[PDB]
Amino acid sequence: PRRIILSRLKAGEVDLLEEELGHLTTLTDVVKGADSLSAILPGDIAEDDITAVLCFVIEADQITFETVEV
Amino acid sequence: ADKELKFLVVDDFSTMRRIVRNLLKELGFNNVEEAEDGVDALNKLQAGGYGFVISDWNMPNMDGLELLKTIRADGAMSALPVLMVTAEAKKENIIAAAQAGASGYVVKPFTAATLEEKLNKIFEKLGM
Ligand SMILES: [Mn+2]
Repeated sequence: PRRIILSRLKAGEVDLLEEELGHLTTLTDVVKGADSLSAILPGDIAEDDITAVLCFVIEADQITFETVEV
Repeated sequence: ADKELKFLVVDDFSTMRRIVRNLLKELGFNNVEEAEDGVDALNKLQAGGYGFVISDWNMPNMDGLELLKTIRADGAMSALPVLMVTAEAKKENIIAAAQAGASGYVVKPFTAATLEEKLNKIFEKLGM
């Protein structure tokens, strides 16, 4: 599985990106920091696509993916 | 945001273009020109002077996605903000629009507020 970590988000920018992610795939382990967001994503949309759409708001440097074992 | 930014609102449904023209006027943008499809839009853009393009998705002759691609591939126009208007918030559309180089997307019908949010963010990412 994969995990997405968004950093340096503005106020409310976290919620916005959650719903944004809710259109491409389904998030599991949703953590909402005051300026961060992290969630687990299944093997759906390729990382580039997620990044392409998220860049409608944030910069690529704010997105990071990470693996996770079962 | 220069309130004299020359917008080009592309849509094959006149009424949708009228609505958009109003929403913009409400937000203070009065320089709005219309086009009925990608081909019309491209012909009008040739004259230059525009600074933003709001474009609908499906249109005869040349659809929004193609208009985006063509704009992105053209020298003088490549750096022109294009806001894609889709009718459904389906991922395939949303992803294709991002891959193509759209400055954003908004699902219709949308309010003046929604429009204004989308516009503010696009202006933000370009410091304009
Ligand atoms: Mn249409």
